Amino acid sequence: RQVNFLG
Amino acid sequence: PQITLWKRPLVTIRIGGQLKEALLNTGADDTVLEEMNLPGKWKPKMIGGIGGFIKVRQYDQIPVEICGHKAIGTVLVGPTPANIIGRNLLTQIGCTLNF
Amino acid sequence: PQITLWKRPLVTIRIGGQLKEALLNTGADDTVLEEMNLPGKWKPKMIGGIGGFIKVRQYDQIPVEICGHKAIGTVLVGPTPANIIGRNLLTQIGCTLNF
Repeated sequence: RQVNFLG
Repeated sequence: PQITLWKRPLVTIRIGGQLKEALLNTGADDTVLEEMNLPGKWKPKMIGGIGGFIKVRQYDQIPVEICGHKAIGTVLVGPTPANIIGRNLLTQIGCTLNF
Repeated sequence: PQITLWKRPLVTIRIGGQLKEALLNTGADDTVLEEMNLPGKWKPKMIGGIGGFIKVRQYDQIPVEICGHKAIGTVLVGPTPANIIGRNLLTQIGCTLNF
């Protein structure tokens, strides 16, 4: 499943 | 409140006696925090994003205070590069996107 | 519109005359689309992913229409699980989080 954090 | 997106939408949350800074993340299905002992049983899970997957522990029915709002639900714990509040708890506090 | 979070906040975008579904992602600094060909110069870029940095192509000043709202800005292209609209373009279309 998708936790699309992105720094 | 209304939170604009010029900056990361970071907030301090509370679980029991513990404060964490966490990102309100509409792109995350789930809530994931690092460095958290939590009470009760947990099961291993793997969650994905840009770059691939990490292994986390899934704890259910955990209280999380978010801007004076009381959420209760699943909290994943593992080596996330950012503490994250996902849709599972954002829905409970009545959070929407508006434009 | 107002988009609630019981389901993934997926919307239709138009970019280069193509329609695509994309996720409105407040947890993303930048906009990252799945592999596709885009206009003109691009800079090789690295973005911090899970487990380390991922290679993307950076395209600047690209028009993107999001639910009929116009933005012109940086679009990254690379191995993402989903087309992601990040804060760089959410701010342009006036998107806020509200609760």
